[PDB]
Amino acid sequence: DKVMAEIDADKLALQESRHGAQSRFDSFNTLYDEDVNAGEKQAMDLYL
Amino acid sequence: REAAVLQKNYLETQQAQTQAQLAFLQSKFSNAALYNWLRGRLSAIYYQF
Repeated sequence: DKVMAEIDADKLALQESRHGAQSRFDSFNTLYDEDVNAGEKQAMDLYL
Repeated sequence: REAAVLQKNYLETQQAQTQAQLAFLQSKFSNAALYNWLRGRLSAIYYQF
């Protein structure tokens, strides 16, 4: 029974690893979706 | 950790069971002391016979 409970708690540890990998993926994905920012394109306009 | 505590309880159970087998072999009627007496007495009888 305690062996099976150890398997359960290890599953919870891997799920909380997956949550952090998902947060990184969503954050770098929304960073990659915008090429430049509004102010960054504004600065390009100003240099031009 | 709780699994290891259960393992230690299991080993202490095995220790008490080994001691129970030992106490049974010490306290049984057909123990080694009866056979010591029995072959010494029968050895004396056997030489005289």
